Amino acid sequence: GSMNAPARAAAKTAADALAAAKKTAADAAAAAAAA
Repeated sequence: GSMNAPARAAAKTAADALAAAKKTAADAAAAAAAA
């Protein structure tokens, strides 16, 4: 059980919200290259 199944679904919402900010973090790099 390398990946935790219960935790995956539970913390999913937290990861979802953080993916919003992580998007901009990656975007700052990507948009600085592909411009």
